[PDB]
Amino acid sequence: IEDISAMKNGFIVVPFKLPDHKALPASLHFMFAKRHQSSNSNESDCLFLVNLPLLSNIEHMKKFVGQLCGKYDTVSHVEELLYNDEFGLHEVDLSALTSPRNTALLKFVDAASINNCWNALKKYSNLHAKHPNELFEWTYTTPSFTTFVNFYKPLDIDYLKEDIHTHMA
Amino acid sequence: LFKSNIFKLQIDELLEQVKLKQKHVLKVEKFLHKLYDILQEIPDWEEKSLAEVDSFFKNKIVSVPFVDPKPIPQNTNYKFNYKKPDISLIGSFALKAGIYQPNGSSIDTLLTMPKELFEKKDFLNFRCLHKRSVYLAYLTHHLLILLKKDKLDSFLQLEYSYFDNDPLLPILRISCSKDYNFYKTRFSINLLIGFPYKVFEPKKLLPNRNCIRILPATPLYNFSVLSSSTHENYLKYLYKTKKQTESFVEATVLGRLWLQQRGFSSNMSHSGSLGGFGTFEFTILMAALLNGGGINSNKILLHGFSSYQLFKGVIKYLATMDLCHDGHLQFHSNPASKYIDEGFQTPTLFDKSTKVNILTKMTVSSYQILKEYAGETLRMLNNVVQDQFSNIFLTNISRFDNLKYDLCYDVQLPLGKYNNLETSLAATFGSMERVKFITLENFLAHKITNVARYALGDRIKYIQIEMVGQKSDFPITKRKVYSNTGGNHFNFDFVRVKLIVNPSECDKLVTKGPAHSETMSTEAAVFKNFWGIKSSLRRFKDGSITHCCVWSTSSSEPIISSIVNFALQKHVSKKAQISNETIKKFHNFLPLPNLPSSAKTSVLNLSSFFNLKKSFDDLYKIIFQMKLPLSVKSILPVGSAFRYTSLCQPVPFAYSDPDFFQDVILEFETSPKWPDEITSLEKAKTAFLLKIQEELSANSSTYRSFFSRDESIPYNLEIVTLNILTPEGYGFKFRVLTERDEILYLRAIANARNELKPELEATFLKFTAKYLASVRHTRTLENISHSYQFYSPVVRLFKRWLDTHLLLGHITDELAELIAIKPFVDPAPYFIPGSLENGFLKVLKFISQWNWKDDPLILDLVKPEERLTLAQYKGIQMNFTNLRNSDPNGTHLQFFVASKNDPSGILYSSGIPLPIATRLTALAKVAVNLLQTHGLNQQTINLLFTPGLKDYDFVVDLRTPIGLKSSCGILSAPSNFPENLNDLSEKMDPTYQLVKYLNLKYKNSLILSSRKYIGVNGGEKGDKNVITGLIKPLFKGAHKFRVNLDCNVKPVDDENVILNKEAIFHEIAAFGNDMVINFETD
Repeated sequence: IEDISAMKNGFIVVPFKLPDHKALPASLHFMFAKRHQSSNSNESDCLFLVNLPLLSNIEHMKKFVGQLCGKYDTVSHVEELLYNDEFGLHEVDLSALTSPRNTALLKFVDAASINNCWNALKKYSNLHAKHPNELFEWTYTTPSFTTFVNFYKPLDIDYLKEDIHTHMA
Repeated sequence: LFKSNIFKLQIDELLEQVKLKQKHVLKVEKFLHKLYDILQEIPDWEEKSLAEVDSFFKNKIVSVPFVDPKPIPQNTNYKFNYKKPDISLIGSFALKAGIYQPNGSSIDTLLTMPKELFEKKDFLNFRCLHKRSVYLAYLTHHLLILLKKDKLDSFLQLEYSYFDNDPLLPILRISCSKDYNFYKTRFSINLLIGFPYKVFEPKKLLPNRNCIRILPATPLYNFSVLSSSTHENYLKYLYKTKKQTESFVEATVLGRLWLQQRGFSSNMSHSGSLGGFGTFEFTILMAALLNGGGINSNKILLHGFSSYQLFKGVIKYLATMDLCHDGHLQFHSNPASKYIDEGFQTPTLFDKSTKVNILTKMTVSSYQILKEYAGETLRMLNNVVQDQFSNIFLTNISRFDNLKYDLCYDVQLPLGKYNNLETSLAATFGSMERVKFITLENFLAHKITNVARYALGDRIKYIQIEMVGQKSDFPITKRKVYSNTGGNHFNFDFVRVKLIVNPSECDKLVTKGPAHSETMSTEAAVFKNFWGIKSSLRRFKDGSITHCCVWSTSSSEPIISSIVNFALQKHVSKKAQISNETIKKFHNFLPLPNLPSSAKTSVLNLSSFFNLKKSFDDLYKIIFQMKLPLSVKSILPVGSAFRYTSLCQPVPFAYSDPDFFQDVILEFETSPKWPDEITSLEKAKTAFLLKIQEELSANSSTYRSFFSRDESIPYNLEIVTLNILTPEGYGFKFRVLTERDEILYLRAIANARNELKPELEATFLKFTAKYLASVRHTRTLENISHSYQFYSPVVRLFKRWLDTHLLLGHITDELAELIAIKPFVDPAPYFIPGSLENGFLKVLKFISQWNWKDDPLILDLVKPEERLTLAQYKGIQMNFTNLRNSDPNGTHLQFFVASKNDPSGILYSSGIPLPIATRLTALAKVAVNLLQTHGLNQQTINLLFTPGLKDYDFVVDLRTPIGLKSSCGILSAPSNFPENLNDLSEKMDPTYQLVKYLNLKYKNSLILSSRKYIGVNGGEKGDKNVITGLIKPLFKGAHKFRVNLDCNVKPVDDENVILNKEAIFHEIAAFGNDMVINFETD
């Protein structure tokens, strides 16, 4: 359990405690992360992560790096969370053909921040066996009774009409 | 030649399935050698009177089974004795027609009576029948002394019985209980006693002549009198008729196979049952068919023909040549058959040489009921596509009263004793009424069938008053069949009324009658008496005048459910209570729609659905003639309200139901200037609907407007649905269509590689069933329901029985409606579906034995006598055998539901998981097995809508913020929308999109199924649901190090990863945190 901090292919694990629930009875939600290797331009200082947390977004990777910034006395920032298709709505592009699942890409602004945050990532990976109470909990987003019917509500025609006029022009 | 030869291979092998061995007939005929020897020492005693007969038998073991009326010494002048009779063979074993049956049968060992023991006046005053009731107990008195002396009575028993379930001839039965051991053959020996051949005058014993002089015509009393003499001469006809036809016994075996399937045999039908014409009369009709049959004695069946020709032609003669109200059949055993075109208001098969009616055993209630199955079975011999041998006899049609009939009610008959019937029933029952129908089991059997005939009339297809609990056996040391059951002294516990209703007249409120005049006419005299205060003067729509009665409509019972209690109240029994508690609670499982006269709306009342079709037609009326840059050519909806497939009936202003907006697919003119990009395709067609919205916003202020994107297409996120709600309160989801939709889909398949070709093909099926094949099924959905509107009453509730058991989340409504429409186009071997109870019980048994691997679904979208041909339906069979190469057990292709329009089989049933389909059949296996084992009761009737949600690693109980049952149009309401139309979605089902994201992210590790109609499936509040979820089998074992496992898993070691349920339970919990109430974790 706690003795597996570094995998076989090198993926640094992220053990994090789950939040308490009214319908539940220290539960954990496990992620894997390692430095992605590619010669892409905008994918420099980016880490390909495996099995990100529930309802994670760009504010989830800045808050997690924020507690990572307070932990190991480091200073760093995140740029953007790339290709975070948790629902798979961009998993297939049907516009192209007519003309890595459950994984994410957390990109940093610079390699000076990304090397230090990955250095703290292996340091926070050792908290599984050394101090399991020091494992940072995942404050996941919770859908309210208002935003649940927000997909069922009608869209703003001020954004739909002017863009479809731009789609025709 | 393929209709005969493939039937002959299905006939020759099926006769080998029931192949009676010669070993079973060996010890059965050798035990008869011990019966013929022991009877040959049965001596004759002296002649004595009627008074001396009761003196010798009251202190003895044997007792006389005297039928009603018993003999009296004040009217008995003649004598009585026993004699050495001439025993002989008759029936199936004399014509070599017997076969192996598990339930057993009776061997008719006939004993001919001595001719000198009967006087010339033996036919009248029940004289010779008083000899037969005395001599049968006397022969049982002598044989039981002889069989005990041979020590065979340890496993042999003697008791009383009646021949052909007719009480006018007392007889004994010999059997074997668990050298002469016939207990391995299970054949029973019926010690039948018959009189000598025309020992009484056969001309004086015709149907129109009477033998109870104290007269009226005694057709049934002379039937038991005259046919007692024809046991030898008519059997001598079928003895030689077996030698003239090579397949006389083989076709009468298939005649015995077909007649046993529907409850027809040699048992009597005048006593309140179905029967009177079975294996005895069909082999007699096969003798008349192989000796002529025309109207001028021309040929009807051939002598040298095989079993494929003699079996089909006789039942077609039983269907097309009437014998009940239009004509009669003639026969002569002593010379062709020539059908008489005059009827006698009953079945009458004339034996011209023997003067007896061979069809006298069947009443008018049982005569026409076999003819509706005869034309059904003869049509199966006319079909050139489907296999019809299993559809005839190998499928039992007589199992359940709710299966072969539309409704059966328990009307208890607490009639008491016979002398108290002056206050029990309204009818006057004396000796003259009991002259021909002397048995009391038969007297109320046709009377209540005639009293219901004025009650229902043309509202049904037949009449069947069934005597439940009536047997045919009695003890030989007892008098007859006596019982204290049901608080009465009749030969039954009670009676049940069964009929197959025609839906075009079964719920008619205006009970029609004859025309009025200046004086009360004779035709108007009977209808005025039958209704009384219920009969009043009511005019017609076009100006006609007649006496009619208005009935009361209800959402739980039909119009005949009151008249079955009404007509049984007046002239049957004042204390009898008729009730149908099975189909009463069955209609309560459907959604009760919020409209006026909702409880006053019968199941046939479909005016609320077509009234929603008026508003959409008024909605399309502003759309069709409107000028845009591109003109419109097609304005059609493919929604479930116009196809009668919505689970909720269409009520106005109903925002909470999932089938509120009936889907619309519309088309413009043929255009090459459409863009050839998928994102640009829906960008252009929404602009023509934007000006069409701008034409609806300008001068059409009665109808509202809003936009929404339809995410039901995978990988298509540019589509837009136009939501227009009219002033009455009905909304439509309007989507355009052109020739570029299937162009972009098929170009996406061929351009993509071998990796991603499958998902863009299933998403092309999402564009096929919603745009390409949407209107094609919607055209035949409203069309063929005009032959059976009970499919629209059943398939709306069959999904409502499926939505209650967490099955709606994985299957579409079209494949659910085509499942319940299989017993509409192919109702064999049952009757036509005509009720919600008949429609649900037909789907309950058919989905039980629906093996998805061996036999696929090919249902013809054709009305009553458009279907695929023999070459086309065999092409539909080619889709099953090739798909089962790489999907043989139904794990990748289970439900192959095909028709004439979509013979691929996987239109609405592709991409669904196999494990939910395994429980979909298991919920069809356990629900139908509970009906036959524990009976059918309202404890079990609502239990089919009661799911336990077991075998669950996940079970989530939740409750929504606003109960939306009244908002969806369900009357346990909807009157207007808000000022802004965006706030109308605040009263929708929040678990619909909460479970939509559940199957979206966690598909590879969780199997998410849930309810989409929370308003009817919530109980009182209309917002409660439950979701059953199971883990995958591949993610149940340890999975090695990979990237694309797509499973929310944790670390189990340095080498393997496993899906930890702790984060898996919280992931669906942290999403629905506001709906978080309960979650079961195992």
